[PDB]
Amino acid sequence: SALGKLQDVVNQNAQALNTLVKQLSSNFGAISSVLNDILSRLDKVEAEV
Amino acid sequence: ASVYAWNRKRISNCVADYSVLYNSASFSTFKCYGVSPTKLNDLCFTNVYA
Repeated sequence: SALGKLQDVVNQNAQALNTLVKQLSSNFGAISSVLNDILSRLDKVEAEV
Repeated sequence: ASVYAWNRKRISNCVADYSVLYNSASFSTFKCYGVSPTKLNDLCFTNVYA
């Protein structure tokens, strides 16, 4: 626990990127989280939504 | 069959060409809700039930 001030900084910098990568997998109200899955099932007018 | 006794047919291990069913003007109501009829020819299906 001597280098805890640096360990906390490293852990926070890693957890921020982890949370960003996890939120990349969110749906945000769409039909799917993957972009190619929506771009390959719906038409343009319906895919843009 | 009747509406209250509708039959469900298993469709598996075959190639389904939906372009013929889409290009046929005999159907009066052809509306999808999850996907588009144009992308049906370029996508597989896990389980098909009619």
